[PDB]
Amino acid sequence: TYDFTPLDSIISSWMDKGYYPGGAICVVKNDSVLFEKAYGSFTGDTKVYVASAGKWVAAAVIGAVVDRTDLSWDDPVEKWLPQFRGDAKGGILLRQLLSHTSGVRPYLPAPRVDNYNHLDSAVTEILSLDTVFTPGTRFEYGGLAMQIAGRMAEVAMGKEFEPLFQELIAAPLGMTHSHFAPVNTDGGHAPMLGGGLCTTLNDYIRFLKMIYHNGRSGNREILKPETVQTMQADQVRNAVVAPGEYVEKALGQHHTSIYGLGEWRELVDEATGEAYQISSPGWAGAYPWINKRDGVYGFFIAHVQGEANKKDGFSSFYGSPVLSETVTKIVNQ
Repeated sequence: TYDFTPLDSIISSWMDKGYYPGGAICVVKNDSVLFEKAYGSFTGDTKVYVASAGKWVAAAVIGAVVDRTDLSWDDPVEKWLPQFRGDAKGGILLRQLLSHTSGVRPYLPAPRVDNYNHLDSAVTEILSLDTVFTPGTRFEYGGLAMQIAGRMAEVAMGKEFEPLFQELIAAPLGMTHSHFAPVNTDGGHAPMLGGGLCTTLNDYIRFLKMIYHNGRSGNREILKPETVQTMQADQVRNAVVAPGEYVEKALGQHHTSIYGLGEWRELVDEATGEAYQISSPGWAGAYPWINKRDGVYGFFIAHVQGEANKKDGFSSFYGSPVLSETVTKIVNQ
C-alpha cells in the first residue's frame, strides 16, 4: 500500500498551470499496476505524438531485424547500402548510428526539414551531407543517423520500416494505435525514427513490459535477451561527451556511458557498468522509463503547449526525471 499523492500532486500542478491540456500515467512494479490515472482530456487510448520517446521503439524494431537476418550491430553502412561506398560515412557502424556517435549531421540544413515518409528518399538526401566528426569520437544527439539505421533494416528485410514496426513489434504486443509514419509535420515530430512516433499510454506500456522482461511477452520471444542487453549497454564508449548533455543536466549524473541504442542510460552502477535506470524522453513531455532496482516500469504521456522550456524554470524535457525520482521515493517507503 504505497502513497502516490506526491506524484499526483506534481502532475496536477502541471495541469493547473496550463503546461499540458491533458496527460496520463501508468506505473508498474513487479508486474502489478501501482498507479494509473488520466488528466484533463486524456484517456489511456489518447493518441499523442511523443517525439524522441520513439527512439527506444525504433531501436527495438531494428533489434528484431538483427535477430532475424545477417544484419549486425557492428555492420558498416556500405555493407547494406552500396550507394555509400566512396564516402567516409560508408564505414559508420549500425551501433554508432543509434548511439549518436556517428558524426552524421543532426538535422537537415535550414530551412529544409526531413519529413520523409520513405527512408530510401531520406537517405539519398542525407548521403549528400558532410559529416561533423569522425565516428566514435564524439557524442552529438540528432535524428538523421537513425534514418540510415532504419534504411539498413529495410534492406535486410526487403520491407519498409513502418510495416516492419507493425509486423515485428506492434502486432505481437497488441499495440493497436501506434505508428511512425506518416510523419506529422507540425514541428518536432520528425524525422521518422527519431521523432515520428504516434502512440498511446496503453500501447507504450505494452512495449515497456516486453523490454522489462528481457524481450519476452507471454510465450513469445519478441527480442532475444542478448539484443535487449546490447540495447542497454554502453554504446558511447570512448566518444567525447561535452558538458551539459541530458543525463548531466537533468539528473546530475556524470558518467560518460550516457546512451545505449536509442535510449539513455540515466543511472549506472560504476562497479559493473550496468545501467539500472533507462529512458527515452521526448522534448514535449513524454517520459518512459525502467528502474531495475525499483522493479518498476512507467510512462507519462502528454504534449506540452507552448515552449518546452518556460520562464518559471519548468521544462517538459529536462524536468521529466522528477517522475522516476518521485516514484523511486514512493515505492521505497
